[PDB]
Amino acid sequence: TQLKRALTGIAVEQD
Amino acid sequence: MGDTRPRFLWQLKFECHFFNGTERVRLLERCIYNQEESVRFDSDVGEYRAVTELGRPDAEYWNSQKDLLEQRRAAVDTYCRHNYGVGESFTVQRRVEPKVTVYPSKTQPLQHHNLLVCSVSGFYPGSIEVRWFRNGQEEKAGVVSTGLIQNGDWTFQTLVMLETVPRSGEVYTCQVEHPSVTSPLTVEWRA
Amino acid sequence: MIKEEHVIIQAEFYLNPDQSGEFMFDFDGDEIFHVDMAKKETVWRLEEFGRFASFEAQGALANIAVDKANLEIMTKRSNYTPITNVPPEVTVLTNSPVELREPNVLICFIDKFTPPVVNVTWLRNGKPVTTGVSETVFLPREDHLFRKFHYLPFLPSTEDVYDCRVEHWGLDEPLLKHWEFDA
Repeated sequence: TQLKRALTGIAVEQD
Repeated sequence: MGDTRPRFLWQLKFECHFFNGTERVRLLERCIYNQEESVRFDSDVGEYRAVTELGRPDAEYWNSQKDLLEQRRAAVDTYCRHNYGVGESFTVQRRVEPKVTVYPSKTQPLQHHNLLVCSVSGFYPGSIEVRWFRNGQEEKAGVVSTGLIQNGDWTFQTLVMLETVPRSGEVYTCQVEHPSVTSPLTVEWRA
Repeated sequence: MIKEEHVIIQAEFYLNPDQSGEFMFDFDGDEIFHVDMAKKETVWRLEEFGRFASFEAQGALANIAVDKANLEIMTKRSNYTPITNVPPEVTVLTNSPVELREPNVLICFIDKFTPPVVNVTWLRNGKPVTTGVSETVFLPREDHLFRKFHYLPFLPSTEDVYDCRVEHWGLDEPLLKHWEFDA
């Protein structure tokens, strides 16, 4: 069986 | 080193806390800038929360994404419990029997032995109990331990010493209680 | 009765300007595996683990990519505030009780430091050791500092002396930690 990773999300950028 | 240029660190930690097996599961997603946690998702909370002001934008941005929120709420099942089921056999159920030795030693450079050492090494998990016996009778006085040492290679070690000046004929016994053996291990040293 | 609490941690980081990335899993303070970014492969802390489970290292690479981006974003958001160097404490220990002519491993445990960049050298009788040594990746801490293990196999003797030399930006000078077998 496969160990799953938690997916990383991108943070909010600047403007 | 002569590289004095500034360093910038970003850590991301996904903690799966399991209580009573899989009875209670808690997911903690932690974002850390340098040595400071800035934003976290706590499954007991159900949404992102700013830990420092530096992380307030992200918490606002990520909370606006309902797909992300639903997936993170379900991560206690799809991620934590899944990995628990995958790794239970060689982590939670890991049992390694300890090697136990007994030898006389000294507290300082000196011409008589003032210590009986019981070395218990190479075991897993860390929960363990050690008892000393003189001529088949437990000695609870003068027992000193080095504590639980985690070696970093999925093993533990500890020393348990009995402060005594052994006399000719006596038989000391170290007894080790550990979940890897159905009967506690006994090692004898004849003085 | 109730069973003890267990915690599995997916710990990853990215560091600039070193461009260093790391991805690992931890179970109750022990490493399950990490992902070697070079060769792009899953390195299990215990080889036997590979016969029970698997992990696609490609995803870890993807995660590290995202981390890199996020680091840069945060770097600008904090007005380019750098990390504060935290010097480590170093402890030299043995895998087991020492016996003459009985093979053993010297463990140099580097603890409670950040950033995760360190220079570790073994010194046998003052002379540096360059082969046969092993090391772990940077291991996570609850205070978000780091841990590290360095290993040196050796034959114990009363004549030889050992030192662990640890260099870190938080240290005023290289840190020497001594060890000897004396009777």
